[PDB]
Amino acid sequence: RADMAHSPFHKAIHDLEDKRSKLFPDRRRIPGRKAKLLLAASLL
Amino acid sequence: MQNKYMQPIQLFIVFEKLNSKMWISKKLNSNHSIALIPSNWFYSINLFLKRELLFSNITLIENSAIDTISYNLETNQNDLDKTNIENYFFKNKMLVFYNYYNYFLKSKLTLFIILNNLNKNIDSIDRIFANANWLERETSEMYGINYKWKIDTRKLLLDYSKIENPMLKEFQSEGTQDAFYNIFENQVVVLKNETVEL
Amino acid sequence: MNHYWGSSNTIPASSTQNNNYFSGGGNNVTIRGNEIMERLPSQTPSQNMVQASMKTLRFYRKFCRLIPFILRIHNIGTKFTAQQAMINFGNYIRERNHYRDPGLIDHRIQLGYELLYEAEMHFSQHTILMQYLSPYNTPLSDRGYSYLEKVKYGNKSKFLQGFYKGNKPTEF
Amino acid sequence: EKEKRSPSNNIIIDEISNSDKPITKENRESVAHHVRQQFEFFREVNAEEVWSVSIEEKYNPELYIYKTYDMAADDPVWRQVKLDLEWTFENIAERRESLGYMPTFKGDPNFWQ
Amino acid sequence: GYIQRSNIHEEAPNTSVEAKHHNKTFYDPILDIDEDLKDDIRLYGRDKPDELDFTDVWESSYQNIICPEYFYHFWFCGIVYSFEPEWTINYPFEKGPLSPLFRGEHALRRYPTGEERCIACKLCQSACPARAITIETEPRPDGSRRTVRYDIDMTKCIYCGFCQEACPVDAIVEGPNYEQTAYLHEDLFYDKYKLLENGDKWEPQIARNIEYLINQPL
Amino acid sequence: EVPIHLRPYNKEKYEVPSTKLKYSTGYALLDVEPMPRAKIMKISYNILHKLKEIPETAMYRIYTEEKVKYIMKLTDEIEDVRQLEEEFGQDSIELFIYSYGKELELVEYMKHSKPWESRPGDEEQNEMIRIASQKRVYLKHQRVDRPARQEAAFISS
Amino acid sequence: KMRDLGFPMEGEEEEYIEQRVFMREQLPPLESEFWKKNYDPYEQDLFHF
Amino acid sequence: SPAPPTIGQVELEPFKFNHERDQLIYGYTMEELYGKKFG
Amino acid sequence: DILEFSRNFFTTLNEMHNVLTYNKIWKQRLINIGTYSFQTCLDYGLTGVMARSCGLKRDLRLSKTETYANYYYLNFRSYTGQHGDCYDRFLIRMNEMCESLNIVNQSINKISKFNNIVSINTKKNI
Ligand SMILES: CCCCCCCCCCCCCCCCCC(=O)OC[C@H](COP(=O)([O-])OCC(O)COP(=O)([O-])OC[C@@H](COC(=O)CCCCCCCCCCCCCCCCC)OC(=O)CCCCCCCCCCCCCCCCC)OC(=O)CCCCCCCCCCCCCCCCC
Ligand code: SF4
Ligand code: SF4
Repeated sequence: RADMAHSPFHKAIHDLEDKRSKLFPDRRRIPGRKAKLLLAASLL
Repeated sequence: MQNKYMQPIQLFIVFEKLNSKMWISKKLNSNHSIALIPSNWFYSINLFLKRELLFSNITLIENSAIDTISYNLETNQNDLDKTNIENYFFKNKMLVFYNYYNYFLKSKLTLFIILNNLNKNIDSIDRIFANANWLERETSEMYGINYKWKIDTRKLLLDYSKIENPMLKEFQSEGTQDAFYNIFENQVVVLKNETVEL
Repeated sequence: MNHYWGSSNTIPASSTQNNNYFSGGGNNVTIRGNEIMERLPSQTPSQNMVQASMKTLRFYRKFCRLIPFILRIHNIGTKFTAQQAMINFGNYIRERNHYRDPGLIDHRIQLGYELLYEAEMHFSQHTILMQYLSPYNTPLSDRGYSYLEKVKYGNKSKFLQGFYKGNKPTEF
Repeated sequence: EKEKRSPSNNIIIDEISNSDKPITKENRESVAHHVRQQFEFFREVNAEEVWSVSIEEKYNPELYIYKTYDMAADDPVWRQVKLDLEWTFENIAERRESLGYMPTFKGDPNFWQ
Repeated sequence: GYIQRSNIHEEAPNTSVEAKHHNKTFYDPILDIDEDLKDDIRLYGRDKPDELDFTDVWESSYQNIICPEYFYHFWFCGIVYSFEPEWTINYPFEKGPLSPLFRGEHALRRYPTGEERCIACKLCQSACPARAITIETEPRPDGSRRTVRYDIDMTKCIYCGFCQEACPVDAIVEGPNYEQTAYLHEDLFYDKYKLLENGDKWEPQIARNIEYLINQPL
Repeated sequence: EVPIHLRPYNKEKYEVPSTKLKYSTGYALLDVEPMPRAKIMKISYNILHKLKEIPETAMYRIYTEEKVKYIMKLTDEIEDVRQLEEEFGQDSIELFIYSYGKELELVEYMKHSKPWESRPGDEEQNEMIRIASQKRVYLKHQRVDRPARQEAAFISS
Repeated sequence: KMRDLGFPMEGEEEEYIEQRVFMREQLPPLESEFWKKNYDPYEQDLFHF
Repeated sequence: SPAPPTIGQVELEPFKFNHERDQLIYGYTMEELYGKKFG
Repeated sequence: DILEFSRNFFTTLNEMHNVLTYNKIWKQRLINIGTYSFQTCLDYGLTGVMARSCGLKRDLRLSKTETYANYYYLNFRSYTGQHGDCYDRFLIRMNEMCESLNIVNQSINKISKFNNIVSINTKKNI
C-alpha cells in the first residue's frame, strides 16, 4: 500500500540519499530563535 | 449485495397503524431502501426520523416529484409484476419522493408519497429539515405541489411576474411566451411565443 | 411581530425618532417595509370557500392599498390611473372567480402576494408586470389608439371580423 | 389454509430478507428481539467499514502539520511520490536514449486513392 | 455484484531490512518531527494547553512586533517568482497545442473523385443534441441519394462532435478551424454552400488528421 | 436483583472519574464527555420517566422502553469506555450521547402526534394501495371476433 | 437569563457566540398546531361592550 | 417510582463553556476528569 | 505527459502555499469565519469539503456500499479538520489537490509494465 512505508509499489528506493538531501530541507526550525535574534538585534 | 443490510422497520413498528411497502434493488446502492409513506403521516414520520436515536444522524439528501399521471410502460409491458413499484404510478396524479442518508446505519432511505387530490396538498417538512426549504420551493414551483406549513413559499428558479409549472408533462419545452425588447416601450417586454420546429 | 408585514417593520420617519417625540408610528401598508422579506410562510389552510373568499378579498385589498405606490415607483401612472389599474386587476380576479377549491385558492393567494412583493421591491420590470394592470378592451392612456378596424367592421359580428382579419400568414 | 400464513404472522411477503419472525403488538418479546437485532446491525455495519469508522483512528489520531515551505516534505508519502515521478522520467529517458531514435506516423497522400 | 473479504485490515508492508522493497530513506529524522507537535490540544480543538510556555510568547512577539508577512511573502513571491520565463503564447504569431480530435468548424467532405460523401441518412440530424442540423433530400436527376438542403445553425449548435461520430461515411467533419468570428448573426447560418466550401478549403488538414484517427484502431 | 430500569439512579456507581479517555472527539465543537456512563444513565432514566405519559399499550412506548432497557443493561455491564464505544458503532461516545439526548424532546412530539391512533386519510391510503395491486391488460392484445351480419329490420305494414 | 440559556459569559468565549444564539435550530411546531379549527388573529371579545 | 435525576438543557449541549463546565466538574479538577493537556 | 504535469504540480502548490497558508492576513481573514458544527453539517445536508471540515469523515469514494470506481482498491487518504471554518476548508482543498497526484500516480502504475525479461547469462534486461 503506497500510503505506508516499504510498499512494493514504490520504485525510487535504492540510493536516494543524495537526491533526497538536494530535494528536501536539511534544517529544523527552532521556535523562538528568529524572535530572539530579531528583537535583540533591533534593541541594540 | 455482499454487505450487512437491515430493513428500516423501526418506522412501521412505531407507527403501528401503517402498512409497510418496501423495496431494494441492485439498480440502487447496496445500502439503499425505498418505502411507501402516506401523506397524512409524512410530517409525523419526519418528526420521528429527525430525533430518533439511530435516525438522529439523518440528512435529507434530495427531494423532488414525478408526474405519474402520464406514466406508461413503453417496452416489456407484460413483464410487469404486481410487486414492482411502477404499479403505484398509474392513475395517481403526483408522486413526491424524498431521500435521506443516515450515518449511524450507513444507509439511504427513500420515501414515496402519492398525491391523488387535485390540488396536490402535502405537509412541508422544512421546519424539521432546514435544507428542505429550497428543495420544496423548487418542487412546488416546478410541479405545482401545494406545500402546507412551509417556511417560505416564494418561488426559486422561476422568472418574475410569471405563474407556471414547467416540469408538468402537459407543458411544452418551448414555453408559452418569449421576451423581446420593445422600442416603443424602450424596454424588455414579453409576448406570445413562436419557435422553430426541427 | 417578526414578519415583513409586522407593525415594527416600518421605515423610521427620522434618524433619532419614529414620527414624533410622544408617539411611535410608521407607514407599512401603502409602501414597502424597512427590512426585506426573508420568509413568507404558507397561508394557513382554508377549510371553507368562505375562508378562501375572505383571503381573496384581503389580498385584493392589499393590492388596492399598494397600487398607487407601485405606479409612482414604476412610472406607469400615465398608462392607467390608480382606479383603472384596480379595476383591471379586479377583472383579472373575476376571470378566476369560478374557483371552488380552497387549496388551489390558497396557492393562488400565495403567488399573488409574492408577485405583489416583487412589484413593491422592483424585482420585476414595469413593462413585464403591467400585463396584469393593462385594460382588457380599452386603449392604454399613454398612446394614441387606432379605430380603423372598428370603422371598417362597424356593426359586424366578431366571426366576420376574425374572418377578414385572418389567423395565418398568407405568404406561406 | 388459504393465505399460507398464520393470522398472527404479520408478513405478507419478505423477499428482502425472508424473515420468519414477525413483529407484532401482541408478542412483546418480538420488540426486544428486533431491538437486539437492530443493535447487532448497528455494531456490525460500522465494524465492516474500512475507512468510514475506526476506533483505532479515534484513539490514535494521525495529523498532517504544515511546518515547512514545501508541503510535500511534511508528508513522507508525497516525498516518495516526487521521487517515483522523477525515477519514471529518468527511466523513460534512459530507454529512449539507448534506443537512439523514435518511430513516428507519417502522413501519406496516396492513402486517399 | 460484489466480492467477499475475510481480512478487512490491509497490513503494513514488511519493515524488515532483509526483505526486498525496503526503503532506508523513507523516514527523515529532521523532517518527520510530527510527534513533537502531535500532542497539542490547540490542533485538536478550541481549548488551550494547561501550562503555556515562553515559546508562545516569543512566537507572538515575532508575529506582532515584527510583522513578517510584508518581508517573507514579499521576497518569496515578488523577487523569486519573477525569475521564471513567461508562460504567455503570442497568439497572432503562435498557436496553442491542439489535437487531431479537436472539434472546430463543421465542413462537408468529398470523395477523391469529387462526388459528395454525404448521403441523406439524417443520422447526424437525429444525433445533434441541439437540433442545429436541418436536412432535406430529393433524388438527384442521375438517381443519387443526395441532399437538396443541408443547414447547420452555428449559433444553436454545441460543438460536441456527435455529428461527425454518427456520420457513417465521414461526410460531416468538425475540422480544426476555430477563427470563425462573424459580425452578422446571418453569417453564422451555415448552408450547404458554406459547408462544402469549408470542406474544399480544409480537406488537406482534415484528411491528415483522419488518416491518424483511422490508423489508431489498427 | 431489582431491574436496572426500576432501580433508582446510583450517582456513586457511575459518576466516577475515568482515565484512558480520548484526547479529542474528532468533531468540531464537540467536547469530550468525562462521565459518558453517568450521562447515558441520566438520559435513560429521564426518558423512562417521561414515557409514562404515553399509553402503556402504545407500540412507540414499548419500542422506546425496550431500547432504553437494552442500552442501560449494556452500559452497566461494560464499564470500559472504549469497549462501550466499540459496541455502539465505532464512533465517539459523545456523538452517541448527543443523538440519544434527542429522545427526551421526541417524547412530547410523539405524544402530540399520537401514532397509536388512526387518522381519517388511512381509508384513502388503503384504497390507493388496493387499486394499485389490480391486474392490468391492454386493448391491443384482446381478441376481437368478426361480428355476425346485422339483421335488417323492416317496419311492419 | 443569558447564562441560563447558555450564552458566552467570557471574553475569550465571545468568539463562539453564533454557536449559542443563532446556529441552534428552533424546535419544529407540534403537529397539534396544524389542526386548530380557526386561525383568525386573536381579538378581545367585545360582548358586553 | 424513583424520580429521575435532574438533567438541564446545558448538559445536552455538544460543547461546554467555562461556567457550564464548572457545575459539571464540581468536586473535581480538569486534570482529574479530562486528563492533562499538553502543548 | 500527465505524470510530468503531476511532478510539476507540486511547484504550483508550494507557490500558492507559501503566500496563502502561513500569511497572517490570510489566517486572520479565514480562521474562525463561517465556523459550523456537525449538526449544521447534518441539518443543511452539507457534503464533501464542507462536511469534512466538520470532521464527519464522510467520503463516498472510500465507502463499502457506495464506491463507484477503482477508488476502493487504491490506498489514498482523505482529510478532515477539527475546526469547521474557512481556513480548514482551504487546507482541505489544498491537501485534496496534493493527494489527487498520488491517486493519479497509483492509477497510472496500475497499467504499467515495470518489470522486463532478464537474460540468464548476463542478468540484464533484454
Ligand atoms: C548597492 C547595491 C545593492 C544591491 C541589492 C540587490 C538586492 C539584494 C536583496 C537582499 C535580500 C536579503 C537576502 C534574502 C535571502 C533569503 C534566503 C532564504 O530564503 O532564507 C531566509 C532565511 C530564513 O529562512 P530559512 O533559513 O529557510 O528557515 C528555515 C530554518 O530551518 C529555520 O531555522 P530557525 O528559525 O531556527 O532560524 C533561522 C534563521 C537563522 O537564525 C540563527 O541562526 C540565529 C542564531 C542566533 C540567535 C540569537 C542569539 C544571539 C546571537 C548573537 C550573539 C553575539 C554575541 C556572542 C557573545 C559570546 C561571548 C562568549 O534564519 C534567519 O537568519 C532569519 C532572520 C531574518 C533576517 C532578515 C534579513 C533582512 C535582509 C535585508 C536586506 C536589505 C538590502 C537592501 C539593499 C542593499 C542596501 C541598500 O532568512 C535569512 O537568512 C535572511 C538573509 C540574512 C542575511 C544573509 C545575506 C547577507 C548579505 C546580503 C547581501 C545583499 C546584496 C548587496 C550587498 C551590498 C553590496 C555592495
Ligand atoms: S457540433 Fe454537435 S450540436 Fe453542433 S452541429 Fe455538430 S452534432 Fe450538432
Ligand atoms: S453528413 Fe453523414 S450522417 Fe449527416 S446526412 Fe450526410 S452522410 Fe448522413
